[PDB]
Amino acid sequence: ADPAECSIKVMCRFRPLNEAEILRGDKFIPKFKGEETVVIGQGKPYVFDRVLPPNTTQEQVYNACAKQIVKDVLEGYNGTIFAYGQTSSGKTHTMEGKLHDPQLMGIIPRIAHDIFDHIYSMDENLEFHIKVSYFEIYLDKIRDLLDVSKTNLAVHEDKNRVPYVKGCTERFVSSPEEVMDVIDEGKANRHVAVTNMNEHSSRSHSIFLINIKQENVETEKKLSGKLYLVDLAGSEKV
Amino acid sequence: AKNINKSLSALGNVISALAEGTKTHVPYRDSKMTRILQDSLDGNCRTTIVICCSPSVFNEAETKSTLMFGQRAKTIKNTVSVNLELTAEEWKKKYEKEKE
Ligand SMILES: Nc1ncnc2c1ncn2[C@@H]1O[C@H](COP(=O)(O)OP(=O)(O)O)[C@@H](O)[C@H]1O
Repeated sequence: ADPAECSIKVMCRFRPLNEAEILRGDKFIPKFKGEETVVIGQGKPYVFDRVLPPNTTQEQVYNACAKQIVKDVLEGYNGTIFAYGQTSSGKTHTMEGKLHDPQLMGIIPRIAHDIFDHIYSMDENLEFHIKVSYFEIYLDKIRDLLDVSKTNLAVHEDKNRVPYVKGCTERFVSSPEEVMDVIDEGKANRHVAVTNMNEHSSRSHSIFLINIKQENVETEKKLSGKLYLVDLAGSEKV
Repeated sequence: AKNINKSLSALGNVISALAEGTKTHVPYRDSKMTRILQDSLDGNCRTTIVICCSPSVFNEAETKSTLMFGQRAKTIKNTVSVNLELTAEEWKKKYEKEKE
């Protein structure tokens, strides 16, 4: 069958001014036009797949940026969502938010719930196997957040010649709560041997990987899709 | 000057090269992070980037660098297919059917 072409989607989220910006009286610079454009002063317009103003709720972010990825992964595509932007621009708010709060939780916890809501309604002939892994990269070294004794995991290539982290803990999960248990576990473990979490989290990448495998027991076909959910280190210059 | 994170200059170099159309010596190997993202940026993957920005005038130069990263990234295309696996017996049946 022939493959399809698809562009990398780009959504831009402007968070509200922060406590220091408001107390310093900072002006709000962006100007919005329609659902996709933003202009900074007299500069040329920037057009994205979506521009999300400060008044966007976490659930509106999720619908605009991640809801489709979950459907795509459940059809057997590989899918990746990464957040990018300078330290304090809102990356962790976006990918995690307040993890267990229904209104403030971010993208990762909402995907943890939505993957199960879709699976419960799928075809009765399918058998599912979902394994998650949680790791970080700091000074070009990979530490397993589910086993912090492993602080230099290597990258190898899988059977489709695709790079993957070798030797990383993998946990099979069968509910949104089991996914959130892994995240809670890795969040706590990450403080181990870190002497400043504010600085560390700003200079490190956090990667949550959800590997979704499906088998049609009648047709004998299998689909699989790896969904990478990445919270990059800050992109600011020295 | 340079990005605080060398994996972030590596990532800006990878997006720039891909946005240019160069894809020869695109520097994925400059960092583990860009190695892990190689398939999301030039492989068999449907990728979405959420660029996060402060709306303060104080952050304007960093904001513009983030918007430029997004504008370049959005032009990148990938060729994608679902990851389907067939047993050898079903695969041979489709082949024979496709061959007749
Ligand atoms: N969309 C938002 N709504 C409310 N507060 C936000 C939002 N985005 C960011 N913040 C605030 O900014 C602070 C830093 O945001 P964060 O997500 O941690 O930035 P980054 O991960 O990019 O360093 C968060 O503690 C919070 O106070």
